[PDB]
Amino acid sequence: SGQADMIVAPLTINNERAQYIEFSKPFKYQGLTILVKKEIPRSTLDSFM
Amino acid sequence: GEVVMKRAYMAVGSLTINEERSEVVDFSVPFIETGISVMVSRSNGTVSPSA
Ligand SMILES: N[C@@H](CCC(=O)O)C(=O)O
Repeated sequence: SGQADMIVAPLTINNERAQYIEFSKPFKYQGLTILVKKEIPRSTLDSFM
Repeated sequence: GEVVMKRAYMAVGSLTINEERSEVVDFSVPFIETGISVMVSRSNGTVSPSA
């Protein structure tokens, strides 16, 4: 819409996106991964029983 | 050099994008990431005392 002349941000190069705007050569080569919560081992006082 | 001299349209292969080539030939989007890496044989593992 002309509000911004550039997008200096983590914009992934998509097929649908690239149809309308013109990207550049990537800075970071990366994909998608899953972030989970590390399983904290909780211990009680009667764990030996 | 065979795209520079108009001998062909595209050069499909293991060509890496870099500034020197991209100033003389048009490169498409990288369809696979590569770069520079060092390959060596594995070292001899040492078991730390107090294990
Ligand atoms: N793939 C490289 C050659 C191999 C290398 O990295 O030395 C190129 O297209 O120029």
